[PDB]
Amino acid sequence: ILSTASVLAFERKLDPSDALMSAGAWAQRDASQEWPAVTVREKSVRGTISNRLKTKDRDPAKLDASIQSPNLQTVDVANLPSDADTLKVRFTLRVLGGAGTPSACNDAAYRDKLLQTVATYVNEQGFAELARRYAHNLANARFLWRNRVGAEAVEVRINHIRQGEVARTWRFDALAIGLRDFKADAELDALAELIASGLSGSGHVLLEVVAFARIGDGQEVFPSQELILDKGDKKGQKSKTLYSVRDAAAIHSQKIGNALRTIDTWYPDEDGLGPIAVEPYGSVTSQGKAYRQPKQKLDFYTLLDNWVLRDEAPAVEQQHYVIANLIRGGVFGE
Amino acid sequence: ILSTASVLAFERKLDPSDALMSAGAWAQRDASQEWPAVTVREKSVRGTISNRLKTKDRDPAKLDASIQSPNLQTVDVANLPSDADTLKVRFTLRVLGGAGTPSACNDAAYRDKLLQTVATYVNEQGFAELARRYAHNLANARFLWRNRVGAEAVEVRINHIRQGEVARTWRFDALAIGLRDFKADAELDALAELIASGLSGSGHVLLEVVAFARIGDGQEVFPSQELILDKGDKKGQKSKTLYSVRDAAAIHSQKIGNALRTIDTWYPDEDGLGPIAVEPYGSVTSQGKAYRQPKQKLDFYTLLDNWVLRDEAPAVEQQHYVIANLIRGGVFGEAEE
Amino acid sequence: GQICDEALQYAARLRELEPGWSATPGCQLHDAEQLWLDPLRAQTDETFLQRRLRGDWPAEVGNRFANWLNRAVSSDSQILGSPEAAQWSQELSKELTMFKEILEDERD
Amino acid sequence: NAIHIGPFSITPAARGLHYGGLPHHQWTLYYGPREMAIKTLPDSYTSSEVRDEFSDIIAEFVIDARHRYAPDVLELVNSDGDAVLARVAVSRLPEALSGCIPDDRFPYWLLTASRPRLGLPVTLNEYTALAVELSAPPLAWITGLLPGEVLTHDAEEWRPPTSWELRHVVGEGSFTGVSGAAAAALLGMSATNFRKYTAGDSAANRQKISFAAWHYLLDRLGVKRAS
Repeated sequence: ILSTASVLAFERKLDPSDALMSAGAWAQRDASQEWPAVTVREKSVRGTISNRLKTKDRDPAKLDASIQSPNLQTVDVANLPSDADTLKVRFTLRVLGGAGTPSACNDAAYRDKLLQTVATYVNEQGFAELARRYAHNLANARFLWRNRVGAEAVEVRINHIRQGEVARTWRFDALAIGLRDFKADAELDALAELIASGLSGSGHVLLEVVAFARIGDGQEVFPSQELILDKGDKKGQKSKTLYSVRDAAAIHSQKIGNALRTIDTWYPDEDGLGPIAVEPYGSVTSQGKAYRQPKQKLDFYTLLDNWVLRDEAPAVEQQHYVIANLIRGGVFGE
Repeated sequence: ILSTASVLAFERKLDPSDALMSAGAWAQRDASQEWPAVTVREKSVRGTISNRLKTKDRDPAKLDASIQSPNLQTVDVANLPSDADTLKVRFTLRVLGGAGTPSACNDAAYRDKLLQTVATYVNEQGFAELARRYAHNLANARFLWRNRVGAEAVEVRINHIRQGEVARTWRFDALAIGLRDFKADAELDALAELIASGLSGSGHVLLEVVAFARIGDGQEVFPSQELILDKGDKKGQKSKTLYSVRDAAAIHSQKIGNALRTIDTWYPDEDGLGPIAVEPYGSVTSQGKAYRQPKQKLDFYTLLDNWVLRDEAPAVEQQHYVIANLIRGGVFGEAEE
Repeated sequence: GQICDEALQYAARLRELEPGWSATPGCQLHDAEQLWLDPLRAQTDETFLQRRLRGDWPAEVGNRFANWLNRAVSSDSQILGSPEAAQWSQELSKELTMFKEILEDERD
Repeated sequence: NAIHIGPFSITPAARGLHYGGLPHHQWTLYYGPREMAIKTLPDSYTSSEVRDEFSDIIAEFVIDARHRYAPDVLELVNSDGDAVLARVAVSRLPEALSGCIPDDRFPYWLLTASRPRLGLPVTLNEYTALAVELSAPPLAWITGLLPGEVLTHDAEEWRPPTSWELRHVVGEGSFTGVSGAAAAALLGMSATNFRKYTAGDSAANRQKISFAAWHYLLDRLGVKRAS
């Protein structure tokens, strides 16, 4: 007899680096190797009680008593300098492949059935569709999260570095490519071909992604926001702290990774809301809701169980969803 | 008539240090003495709910309310500097020798019986096969556990240091030699000859192992992971700790020692699964399984008892396995579990 | 109710038993709780810090104490799924509100 | 003069002293070759007082030994995974387990109680067979204190127990709490022939017990199942 394993873990593929941030002037972007780095600084703020307080309080004496409290805090902030209109981010990522095998298991028969199942999926159709989705998500500058709204022109440069020197190059415009749909383009097909070759294990891939965003002079950039310990007082960045590699503002790697896998379009409840990041019980914390609700038979777990045990292979888009979840990696045990 | 001893203990041979990490750029590999260390930092993480649920859960109101309150963790992380692409790992190794003698015993007759047993083994076969497999595991960079996978190119230098200076040198490409088999090569045979000389009590050997691995710029590395203990925490504490000696990321020495003795190809299960580490009831923990189950007659204890007490010398590869388990050291006898 | 009365009595005994208010070296959250749950601003304490502690009573200290009490009481989904656990949560909320009112009346 | 409570011994220290003007003596409580506690007691103490001076340490040692060497527990769950229907304490594992999560393909599953569970699906008749075969006696934790080579079923490796091991189960101080007379009646012997077994040394008129009598006695006391 055959039953599902009790411990099961998959090492991730598609590992990004951390995204360092540098600044300079537009049309110097063929010499953006010595641009200075953006620096997080300090700022003071004295505000008011703007929150929706507890209503049916007919006491305005406590209200203008609370108005006389300046509640001063201290805020970290990072902005563009005065002489620069363009922001430059940079990271690397590798593609690993061998995305079928787990990293821990109890059963052996379950593991072999899973391996031959992903072998049947690969021999049916390779990684071409998924690498098309990933290259499309890489082409538009989705990984700039809040540094993408209100931008004039965003241009990304891609380098595939086989040896220590660059082998091939792309050069895209972001805002021509949509954040909604998946089109076809010959350079995008070449990039997706390279990524799908990497995911199949036929050769190793190292990429380098550089973006440029012409916001303007002196505006505010958004790096990742840290965790504040409440053990201190109202001073010492009591409001927020910004993530920084040594003397440089930067973005967390899981932010880049969450942006890269925003390809779930087969969630059933709607289609006009665009693609989603792929995970079991496909949910977004911004909306605070959960698509792929498991009482509908469309979560990752029930589909995987019906595929591996009872051989009820689902529709091809759901198989894309399952293999993308396996490429994400995680802990799938009780 | 001759029974076994109640107390038995063997100190280990093949003593490594613990390896620490450093960073630099490729083709500076011959000037890697001032390459700075790789330090550990902290960062924040907010996670979702992405595991299985019980059946009394999955009422969607409770699920959404679970998504409402998030979890906030702190995590130690370590990665390369933002202008380097090569990781450097360095540690030293002592081969001791004298592998027959126990460190504690009760029966003198048992002691000299197994002494003459290992003397007969070392007269028939030398230490050539085990030292060949050990130098093989030193050649490929198997001691890089997760830093090896997905690497571009990896090169390893060994220096035999006898007085306060170098005596001989080796260079290799680690991904040329597979992690699946044991070939032959002249430089590898000289290294295995040196190691088998050290194991036989002939000379005094001391090695220095340096490995260079090409990863990429700013990419993540993997040291050993510590153990955190906390009694009813407040859900804001760290959830991951990394080992470091004097503010430099490092690997535990027993991780290196476990990677070194991965030379068991003689387990009766299969052959397309690769060599494993030498163990009594030879078991890997990632599979959660135990090759050489004691219900088959191929664990360490029954092989040893049939060889010593009733003189059924097993097959020569099983004798290699038993001698490797004796080189590893351990505690045997009536301190049973 | 006995636990709440014992906590209030232990706080009062620790406060009145304290001869003076010392600046605690590294009292992690102990100063944030002892702005109200600690003694009056003596010569060892700052007069501006004493005026700031008199400006705001320790309501957040009461919230932290209610959180520590709710963490001390082992809860599960059987109380959340049952109506008796909801009534027990309502009784604990009423007791925490009475304790916060008694603290805020003396506080400030 | 020593006092013997099962496998424990309480000896005095052969030369007293004067504490507070009254004569005293040091006492030591042993468990085989291991010394556990030392007290200083005055004279004019009967042996019952010296007994219940140490009774609490004896009881605590019993509690810890009972908790440490407790046998494993299997449980029977339905198709969802929770709501355990019945439990059983086994002395061995049913040898066919491998890490499982129950699904809707079967209505009955037999899981372990340890956390990375192993499990098997059953059909309520083979479950009764496993419960009959692999169950555990009520006093199975005493087997954790025994050397194992006096517990094997193979006659080639078995050796007879000594008197100190034999006092773990027989005698009023033992953990079963059964007398020598009742154990002699359980084997169909005289009291004197049974006292021949527990003398202390075979030179001083003492015989080894047989293989069959030893295993049958462990069966009848509810220590080892001995099928």
